[PDB]
Amino acid sequence: SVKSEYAEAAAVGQEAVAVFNTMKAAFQNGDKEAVAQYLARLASLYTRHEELLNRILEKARREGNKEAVTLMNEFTATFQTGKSIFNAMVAAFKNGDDDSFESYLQALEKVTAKGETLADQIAKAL
Ligand SMILES: OCc1cccc2c1OCCO2
Repeated sequence: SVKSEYAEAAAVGQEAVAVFNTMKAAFQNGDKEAVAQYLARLASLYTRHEELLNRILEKARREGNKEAVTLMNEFTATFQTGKSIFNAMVAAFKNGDDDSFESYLQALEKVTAKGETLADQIAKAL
C-alpha cells in the first residue's frame, strides 16, 4: 500500500540521518577520506528517498487523498530546501571551505529536524 511504501521511505530517511551523523563526526575529526565516501552515500540515499516520495505523492493524488496530497506537497518542497543545502555542503567540501561546510551542515540538521513533525503527519494521513 501507499502506507507501507511510506514506511519504506521513512526508513531510507533514517539511514541518511545515521550516515549524516557519522559523517559529521568524521568532518570534525578531519578524516576527509571518510567524509568524501559518506557524502557520496548521502547523495545516493537522498536521491532514493526523493524518488519514493514522488511516487507516494503521485499515488495519493491518483487516490484523491486531498489531505495527504497537501501534506506531501509541503513536505516535498521542504525536502528540496534540504537538498539544495546538501548540494552546497558538497560544493564546500570540494572547495576546501570548512567554514561554509560547517554552516550548511548546521542548516541541514535544522531543516531535517523541523520536517519531522510533518513527516510524522504524513504517516497518519496516508
Ligand atoms: O525527513 C526527510 C527530510 C525532511 C526535511 C528536509 C530534508 C529531508 O531529507 C532530505 C534533506 O532535506
